[PDB]
Amino acid sequence: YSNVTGFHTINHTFGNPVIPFKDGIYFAATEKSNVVRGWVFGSTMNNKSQSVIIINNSTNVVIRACNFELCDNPFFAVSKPMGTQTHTMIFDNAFNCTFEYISDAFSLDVSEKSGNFKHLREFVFKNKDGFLYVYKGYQPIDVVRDLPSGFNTLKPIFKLPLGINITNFRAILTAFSPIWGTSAAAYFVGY
Amino acid sequence: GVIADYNYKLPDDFMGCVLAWNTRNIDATSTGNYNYKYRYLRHGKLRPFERDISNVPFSPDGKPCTPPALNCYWPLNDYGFYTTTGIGYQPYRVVVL
Ligand SMILES: *[C@@H]1O[C@H](CO)[C@@H](O)[C@H](O)[C@H]1NC(C)=O
Repeated sequence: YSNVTGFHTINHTFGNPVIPFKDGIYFAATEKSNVVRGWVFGSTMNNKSQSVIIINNSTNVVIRACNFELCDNPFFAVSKPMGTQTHTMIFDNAFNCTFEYISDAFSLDVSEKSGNFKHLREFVFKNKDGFLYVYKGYQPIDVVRDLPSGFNTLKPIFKLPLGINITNFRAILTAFSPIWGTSAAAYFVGY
Repeated sequence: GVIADYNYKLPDDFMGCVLAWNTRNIDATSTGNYNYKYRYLRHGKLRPFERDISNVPFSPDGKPCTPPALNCYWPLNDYGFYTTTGIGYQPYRVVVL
């Protein structure tokens, strides 16, 4: 029952700030069209320190740690009438690439849906002993906002020894450009 | 001291071996190896098993710095290897398991 910060995104509200990772986070993805699609876990938020990128680019789960030149607004641009991704503007530079992983090839929900939020993805990220404990929770929901009371078990999918400096992070949204713009979505910090 | 909290911290329950050998003729020169450096400078300290190669100027005891400010230097400091020195300034090469 502890206090959970609700970062909603409406057509004007565009939020992914410097959010502290201080102990680890309990992430929630109240999604209907896969708006939230990635993170960058780092400390300095530039190309100086090592930082890792974990994204889903609707083809792969791309897991990569370099000296990424952190774009101060990371986003995906998806054409709202057409329904496909146009941009991947995440990094400017990338050097001393220390970790690489790219998952299996697929195709995901890219275009914008309407109504209630279809599915909730519950993610837990923990830095212990150089590992990045990455957990997963997933069960369908149907709600507008206001994160529901529930009961489900988070499961281990990625015990990842990245070994980098993670004191902050930043969500990677998806800008639905019909000029930028969004759709209805919300994510949660969860210390 | 220097290596753990700034360069790379090691946890104190799970670790393998230290594989160090003689590299006097390889890495050093009698007047100085000014080519390789270490971190003594971080806002805060490290968690165990953590790289940090930030070329951002920090403070030596964790003080927030927008440079030019007080106590804001290079992140990196010299080694200075000689072949005409003692073992404490000889260069070795350590492989961690
Ligand atoms: C934090 O949560 C409690 C109950 O969980 C609630 O009463 C309180 O208002 C919340 N804090 C804020 C600032 O809303």
